[PDB]
Amino acid sequence: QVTLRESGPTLVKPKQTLTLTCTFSGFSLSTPGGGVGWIRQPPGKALEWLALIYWDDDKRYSPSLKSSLTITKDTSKNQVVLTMTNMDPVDTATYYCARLTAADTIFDCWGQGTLVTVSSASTKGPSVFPLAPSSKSTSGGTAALGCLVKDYFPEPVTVSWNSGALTSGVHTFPAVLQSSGLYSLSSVVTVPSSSLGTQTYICNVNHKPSNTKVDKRVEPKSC
Amino acid sequence: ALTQPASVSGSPGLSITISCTATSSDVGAYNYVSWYQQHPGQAPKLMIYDVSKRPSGVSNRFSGSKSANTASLTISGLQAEDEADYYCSSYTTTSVVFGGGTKLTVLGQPKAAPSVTLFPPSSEELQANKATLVCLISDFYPGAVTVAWKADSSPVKAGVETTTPSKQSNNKYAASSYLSLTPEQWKSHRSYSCQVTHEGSTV
Amino acid sequence: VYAWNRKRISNCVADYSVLYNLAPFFTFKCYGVSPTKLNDLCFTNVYADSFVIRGDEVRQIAPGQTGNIADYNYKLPDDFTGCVIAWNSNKLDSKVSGNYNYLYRLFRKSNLKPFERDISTEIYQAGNKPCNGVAGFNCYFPLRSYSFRPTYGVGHQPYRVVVLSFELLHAPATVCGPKKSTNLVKNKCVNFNFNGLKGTGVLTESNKKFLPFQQFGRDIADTTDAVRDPQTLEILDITPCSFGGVSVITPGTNTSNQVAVLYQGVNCTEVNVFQTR
Amino acid sequence: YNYLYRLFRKSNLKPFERDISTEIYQAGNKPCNGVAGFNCYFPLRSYSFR
Repeated sequence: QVTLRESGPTLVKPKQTLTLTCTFSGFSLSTPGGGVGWIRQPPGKALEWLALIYWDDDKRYSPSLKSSLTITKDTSKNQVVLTMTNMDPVDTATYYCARLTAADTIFDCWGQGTLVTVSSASTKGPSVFPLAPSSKSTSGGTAALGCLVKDYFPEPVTVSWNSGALTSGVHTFPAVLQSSGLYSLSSVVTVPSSSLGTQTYICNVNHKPSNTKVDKRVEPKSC
Repeated sequence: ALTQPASVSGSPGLSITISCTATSSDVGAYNYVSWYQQHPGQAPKLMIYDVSKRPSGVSNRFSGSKSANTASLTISGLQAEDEADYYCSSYTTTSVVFGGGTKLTVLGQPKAAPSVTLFPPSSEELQANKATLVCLISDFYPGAVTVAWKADSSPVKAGVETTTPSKQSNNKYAASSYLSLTPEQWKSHRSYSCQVTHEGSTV
Repeated sequence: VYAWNRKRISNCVADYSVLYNLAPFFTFKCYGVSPTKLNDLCFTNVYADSFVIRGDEVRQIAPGQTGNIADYNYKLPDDFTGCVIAWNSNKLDSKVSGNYNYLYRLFRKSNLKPFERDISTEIYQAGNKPCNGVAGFNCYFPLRSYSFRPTYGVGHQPYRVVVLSFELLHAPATVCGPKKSTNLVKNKCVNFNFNGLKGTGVLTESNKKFLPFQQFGRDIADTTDAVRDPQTLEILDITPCSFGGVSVITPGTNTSNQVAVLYQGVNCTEVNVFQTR
Repeated sequence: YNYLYRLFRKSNLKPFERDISTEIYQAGNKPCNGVAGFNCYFPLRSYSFR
């Protein structure tokens, strides 16, 4: 079916030109009445339309923002690219590109979302240190182990214990913003104490803005 | 623009309605209006467009109409997996408005208790002076908790407050505990017990 | 609007019933012979035109009307024996900030003559001044720009109008409507209408070999005896229904009233029983 | 509204057959009762007298 995926650098320098793309697959943009747009969703706010392109090279933009929003089509490779200038620390939001099939079906299929948090800070090196499931977590029911990835400004980062398998179990709760202006995740898995000492568990941090993937494990300690 | 109710409550089994008013409706005839659904942590998916019709893949529970100038979303048969934000969108004379938000809170669920899990820190960050003990708790329905991190002393939090709804599959509000343990004061702290207070059952 | 296309079709089967299962066509005002009895009617030269107009302007496509598009853009004569088809196209011909892909002529000196397409675009003229047409206020551009926005109700939305110019002139026709093809009833005297050839008889299976081009068949007495099935290429045989003369054998009224019946020309099957020569 | 005209009819018209039928026109493949359908209209065309 329709697969709308986004890409581009999530973290960039302020007051620059974004290059957020939207690779569409599963349909032809040359259909009469079709088109791909862009919708902004600030954290804790509502949706708002930014731009929209059509099948006849028509580029419709929002009446408020017309000096920065510049959309273009690359149907030759099926990759819609959006460029916006004058980046201010108010545009930090998860962008979505949805297909406009027709006038009645307003953005039926949407994308997945890419958060662009650019106000002042650059990338930060994540520190991966899994929490050892000692006798406290073992005797206290489920010995939930969780990697302590912290000290990172970019919010979007995925983790999965033993990627490929064990889809469930991991909590994956949103990070907490402390006074240091950084984030931290402590996603633990719900695997009980049945068989965890002789196996290997890596939460597979995927801090893509920092381009770092540290996979490491821990051993049961003694308090 | 388009205004929407902030908070809407509904008993499981009954039916509730939303209001997408005019609010200086430059839309004109208000022909096409689409309603979306966005769960916390996912992408907004279309539920009903052209309220006189419905798209494929949507059950008969979702329906809409527009008497004169206000579109209404009639959702019958409420369930636990329905607490999400809805947005009405139309075509204005120069843009595509998306309106405001509408949070649905379906009450009628037993008050769950939060389980305390104090994961001991591994002997890898203590040598680097990064004592970051965690008392991650979750699985509670109300959503108002207050951790009392204390090593037999004055209870303090110092960064535990995070306001994370975390409406996962079980529809239970989660939490996120993070301690500011001083790397030099880790030897003085015996065990740094963790106590969490919940709504109603404060003990 | 001013560049309405014309794709004339000829020598093909035209089944107008397919248009009924399409999008709702609430404009089927057949200004002609009959909208219902249309499939059983062959045409000679059918000219299919097309253009996109607004909603409140569809009533000007009828033969004889005033307005702006029926006098300078597309005018139909008061002899059009055909049908007009239009439907709401606001689902795919209406975009944000206006769809400027449809231009309609607004300023034209004289009234448009029957079946004329003004593809040229020259600036309108004026009084005692030779306006070339750069930015002159006194003069104006002949074509305008439609604003097809979804913010408009019924009347200002785009409507794709398509008409069919049925000439119906006395000439060898090329576009004939389709006809149903009922199942063949073999070995049972019925009526047949295989490619116009009418008659009655018992359709059976023949053994003669026709030529690839020979369709019908005849005998030494100028009578259709064999025709091939148009659907499946097979040689059939046409023998007429079982008829014959009847002769009553009466021994006299003064003697009795019982009578015998003789069916001359039958085998005691196509009707005590006794078969004679 | 005084002088009028009747539209097409399903059955044919024999000599001296007073056609006073004003019901729906052969619904058939689609229910045409009340709401008119394709090739089914009220057999009554009001003539104009300018």
